[PDB]
Amino acid sequence: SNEYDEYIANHTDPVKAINWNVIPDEKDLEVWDRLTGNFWLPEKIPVSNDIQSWNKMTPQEQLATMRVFTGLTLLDTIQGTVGAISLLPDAETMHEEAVYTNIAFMESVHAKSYSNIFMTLASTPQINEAFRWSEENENLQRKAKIIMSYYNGDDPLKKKVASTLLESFLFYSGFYLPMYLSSRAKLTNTADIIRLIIRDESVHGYYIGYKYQQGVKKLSEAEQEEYKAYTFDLMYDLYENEIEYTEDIYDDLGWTEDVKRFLRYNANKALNNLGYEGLFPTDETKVSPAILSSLS
Amino acid sequence: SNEYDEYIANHTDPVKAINWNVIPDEKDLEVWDRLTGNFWLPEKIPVSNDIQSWNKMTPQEQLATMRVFTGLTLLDTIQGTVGAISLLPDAETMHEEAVYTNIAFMESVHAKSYSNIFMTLASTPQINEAFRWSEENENLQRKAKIIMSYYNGDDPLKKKVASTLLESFLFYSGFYLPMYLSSRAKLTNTADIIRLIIRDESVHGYYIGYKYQQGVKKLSEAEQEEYKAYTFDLMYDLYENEIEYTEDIYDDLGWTEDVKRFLRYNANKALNNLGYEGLFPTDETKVSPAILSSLS
Ligand SMILES: [Mn+3]
Ligand SMILES: [Mn+3]
Ligand SMILES: [Mn+3]
Ligand SMILES: [Mn+3]
Repeated sequence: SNEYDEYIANHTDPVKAINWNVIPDEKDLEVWDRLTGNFWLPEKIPVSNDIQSWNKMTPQEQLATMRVFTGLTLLDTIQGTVGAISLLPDAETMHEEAVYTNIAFMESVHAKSYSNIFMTLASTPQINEAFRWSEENENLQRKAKIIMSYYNGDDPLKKKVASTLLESFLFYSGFYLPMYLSSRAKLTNTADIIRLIIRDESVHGYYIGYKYQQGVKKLSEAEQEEYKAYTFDLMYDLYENEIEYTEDIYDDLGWTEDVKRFLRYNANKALNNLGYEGLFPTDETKVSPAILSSLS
Repeated sequence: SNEYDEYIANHTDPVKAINWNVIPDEKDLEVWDRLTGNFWLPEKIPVSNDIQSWNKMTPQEQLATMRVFTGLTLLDTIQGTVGAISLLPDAETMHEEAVYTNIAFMESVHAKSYSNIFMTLASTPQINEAFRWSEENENLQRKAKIIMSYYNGDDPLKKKVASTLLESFLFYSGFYLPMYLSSRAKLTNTADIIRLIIRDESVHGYYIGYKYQQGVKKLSEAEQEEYKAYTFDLMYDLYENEIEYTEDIYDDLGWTEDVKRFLRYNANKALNNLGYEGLFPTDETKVSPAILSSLS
């Protein structure tokens, strides 16, 4: 008699090894190859060349930078240690599971990258202040716990919706500030780290959104419209919360109206990644041209 | 605004962002830096240069290669999609959680590496035969399910024992075949992939063993003796199962006696990684010098 006897008795199917010689879904390999081929670490960018421009930024500019980036750090802490991991048990293929392990690791790299920027540029009180701020900010804690409630729930398709909205709407909206500052010749090296993150996030939201589309299409037409209604209700909830977050972060700098156009731009893109038309008319999504061009 | 108000009352602590400016355990950063600095993909090695060498191998050498490597594939499929992931919720630091996301990813890299070798060198029936064999082999299924029983249980320390025995004993013992062949100038490019895997496995077993030692030290003497007895019983159980596996894989080739010495060598190292003296006298662990050196 062994402690593992009941486990084995209740698990009679074989444990399987992943076989890359048979690929049920070619997209899994395409995305594996793309994401692994894009591996990077923040140390490859010389953020220390941003010390001059950081020191010339205003107190309001530096405060917004600390808070936006600590919020992003929070999101990718969640996405690497809880979100991507939560998608593994529901994978359609073993190759998709392998892709989620890459995504979890790269989210840790993303999260670390913000500390590399902070440790190079910011003061010790500034860093401590931002982390304590992030733990008490009601809008940031609310968006985090809303997304995590789906990761910790038992509906696989809702986890993929939550993930895609986190990546394509919440995280993408945080790219406003580095892109703005870089188009003004500030924090230009930090923006290069952000572009590496964007190069990953673009693929993450497309791929998990693709998997969501493939899953919901297996359902009845009535069940599909129930998932679409769920998605639109959650999107609008997160958008309203993001409006408040945005006013609080950007009102003093005066960037709020353009960031709100960017929110609507990114909300439509997140819905598109899930196979749905946008919640906003296109002419409400006109973020300034530099921002978009700065993305790449 | 409804679906998650019970979630929040069950989850009242703040969600935290990882902060790499404060490191409670410097080992977490040292291992992060080592493992991420050692990133590799199997396409970096010219395994096609091994085609002539493979073609000159006997049917018995090819069969053993296919079977050993498919069992290693199984182990790292488990380790990357179940094992490392199971350690995250028990982590003492957020930096340790980040490390486990790298380990999970790199176990997927390891697993894929065996397919790269197979797809380059072996025939399609050989590959199919090997994956079906792995699903039905009683010793390979038994060792997998015993380890998984701990990943799926509720005892954090037992997960770390299981993981360290998987890495430092089960996986390491599979390195015999590629090291032997390479010492005989066969499949030498394949052996360079295996050396990259060993460079990672060496760190994984050290680090998770370290975390186990730190955790069991926090316990009373009585509880520490209980975990040590648990560990020795599980090690000898896995050892007996591995003896049978080894006889079946290596008897035809005639390598069995030296592989068994390597089993005891690796059993003692796995126990050392967990803070314990060995189950075998050191003179029972004299694997041939060639193997030890080509390993490294
Ligand atoms: Mn990310
Ligand atoms: Mn992402
Ligand atoms: Mn491995
Ligand atoms: Mn390992």
